[PDB]
Amino acid sequence: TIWQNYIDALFETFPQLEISEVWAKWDGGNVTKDGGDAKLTANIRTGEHFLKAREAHIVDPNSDIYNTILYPKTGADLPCFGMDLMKFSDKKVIIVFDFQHPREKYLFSVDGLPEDDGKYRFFEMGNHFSKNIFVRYCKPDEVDQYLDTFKLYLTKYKEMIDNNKPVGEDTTVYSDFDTYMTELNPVRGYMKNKFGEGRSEAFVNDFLFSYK
Ligand SMILES: C=CC1=C(C)/C(=C/c2[nH]c(/C=C3N=C(/C=C4\NC(=O)C(C)=C4C=C)C(C)=C\3CCC(=O)O)c(CCC(=O)O)c2C)NC1=O
Repeated sequence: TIWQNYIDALFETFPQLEISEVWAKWDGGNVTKDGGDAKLTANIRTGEHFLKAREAHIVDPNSDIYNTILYPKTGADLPCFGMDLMKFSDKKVIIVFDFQHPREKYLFSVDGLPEDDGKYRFFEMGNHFSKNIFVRYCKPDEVDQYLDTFKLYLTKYKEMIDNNKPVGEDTTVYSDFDTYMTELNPVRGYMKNKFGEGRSEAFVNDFLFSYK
């Protein structure tokens, strides 16, 4: 996968996050002699200071998408750390990552990180996305140009986690957030095409954004 260095950086920063469940291993897309050409792996990880990290990785002949959110334990008003690393074709990649605060309409920021006040195709800036939302468009062979920046975001996130050491397990903290992410989101339709209506619905509601 072109995302392997991002994935390794994430779990180098947070080595406590171990796989606790494989929620799905699915084949879909066009069926050939070998089976479906689209593959989904959906993992749940757990570990010190986190409620869960949920990691979805979808790969087919043209695309490679890694959608992952880290949900910290509650009690410290911490944001989640979210990423949507999207290769759509051999020419087109979009990288998104951000601190996603669970409180509706609260503008979160971190001093010293890149700032972006632009407006994007889906979602509402400033509402569960921060002043430092990082969105870049590039080609597949260029993605690691932004790796050092992703590593800075991870460094600041680990500082927040380690400085607070949250122990709460109140999943309702994330209900507004998971509801917002569900409504606003191109995922559902793409998954329905490749994997079918029922599998798409369960993926969005019971795996990606299950704290609604
Ligand atoms: C698994 C399948 C999957 C699909 C099909 C998907 C599609 C998808 N996500 C998008 C944007 C986006 N996606 C995000 C962000 C996220 N979205 C999230 O689900 C999470 C967890 C974040 C975390 C940061 C944002 C902010 C945009 C708008 C950026 C843009 O318009 O380029 C767009 C618009 C891109 C554009 O045309 O510019 C598409 C098509 N994302 C996926 O993960």
